[PDB]
Amino acid sequence: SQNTGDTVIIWGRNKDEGSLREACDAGRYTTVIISFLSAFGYIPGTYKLDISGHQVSAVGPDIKYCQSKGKLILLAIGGQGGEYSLPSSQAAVDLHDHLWYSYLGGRRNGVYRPFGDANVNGIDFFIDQGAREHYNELAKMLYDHNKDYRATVGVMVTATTRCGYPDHRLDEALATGLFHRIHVKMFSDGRCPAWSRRQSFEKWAKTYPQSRVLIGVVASPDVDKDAYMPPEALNNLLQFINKQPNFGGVMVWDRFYDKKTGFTAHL
Amino acid sequence: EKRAITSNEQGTNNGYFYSFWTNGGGSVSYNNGAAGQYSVNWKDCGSFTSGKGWATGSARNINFSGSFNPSGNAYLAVYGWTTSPLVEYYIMENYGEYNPGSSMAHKGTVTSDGSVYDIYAHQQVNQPSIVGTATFNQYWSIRRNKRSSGTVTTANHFNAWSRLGMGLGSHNYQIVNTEGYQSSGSASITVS
Repeated sequence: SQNTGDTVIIWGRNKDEGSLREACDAGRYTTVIISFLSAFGYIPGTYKLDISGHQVSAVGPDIKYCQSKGKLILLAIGGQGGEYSLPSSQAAVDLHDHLWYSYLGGRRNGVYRPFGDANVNGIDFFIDQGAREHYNELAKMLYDHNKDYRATVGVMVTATTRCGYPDHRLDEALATGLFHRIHVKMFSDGRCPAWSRRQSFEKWAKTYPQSRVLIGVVASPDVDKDAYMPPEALNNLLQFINKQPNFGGVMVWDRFYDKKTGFTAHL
Repeated sequence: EKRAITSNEQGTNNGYFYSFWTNGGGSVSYNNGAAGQYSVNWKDCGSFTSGKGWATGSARNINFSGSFNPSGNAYLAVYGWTTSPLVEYYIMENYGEYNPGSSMAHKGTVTSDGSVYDIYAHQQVNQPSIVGTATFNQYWSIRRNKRSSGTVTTANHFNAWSRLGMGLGSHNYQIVNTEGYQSSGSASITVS
């Protein structure tokens, strides 16, 4: 195995993937990215979670259970579809206060927290579609809470990008220099051609030396045929890209197909 | 050798959990190495913690070895956090030109892994920590002789603390921490 970093699994895209406690007991991951939070902004009023229909009632106690085993839990916002954006600089503030008080370490008296007293360790900027709408102001607003934290990353700010640099819809927030991790997807619209995967990842790595840059791969060819790499091939590519100083590990889409194929097991 | 980590990061590297945190002051550079080795170089730092270890603490034995050369206030210690109760614990094996013992409540004396430690406790009120601003206690085990390599039977120190009313909660993380405060220097530690 050539993965010198983290192993991130993405959760909440198929009902039959099992629980969240299930993934943290598999002994194969270090970080779980909860997915998604579909709609926000366009509509100033309601903020739409979408995890394709999971028993949302137990994610909270599951979030706390993994942190007891050293796992780190991330909330992914956006996705592919669902009508998300931040039209006005006001929409980013309301989205911020939604994240801080409903999921993160903040507390109100009248807000509902789907995850109970458990706190999500950070927000992942899975901004696939939309425009360049006000995520940089949202990034600075989320990062600011870290001044109350000692000897840890209290609120981690990560992003999930296109394969080709630059991502037109995330280059705004990435310029802030506030993103701890960057997951470079090899497997969705903006696919890298196999002959330009290594060159594209190395460009992302060299551009953001103060962010841990991870490679996003699929666990089965059913997700993306022209982007799938069998574990043996991925280990060969890792042997080259892990020589980057800020290589952070691998992110696998998703928990559903990683169960079927056992991709991360053979890696 | 010019590439390094200078902003807060946390994750795993070569099987080991690692954490680097700084308040931004001065210039601090951290680097992960093979296996459980890390190094750090700082100049006129503000406050920082750094080290490799385990993403979930336990009463495990901890092996450390390397070089620790501070020019000012700096600590080298087994270090970690527990929740409910919120605890920040130090098992200091080496330090620079400052000893925080004389400003803390001396509470006992334990002997483990070849020397006698002075045990202290101290309360932090509305101070930053791993779950935000909060109130918590600091448990300290400070070695009387300063070594740069050895084993740490954390079960021993955890026993004397619980013996003295200093109980730990659910372990959070556990590392060999090179911590600096308004100082300069360099450190290269291997953790196992």
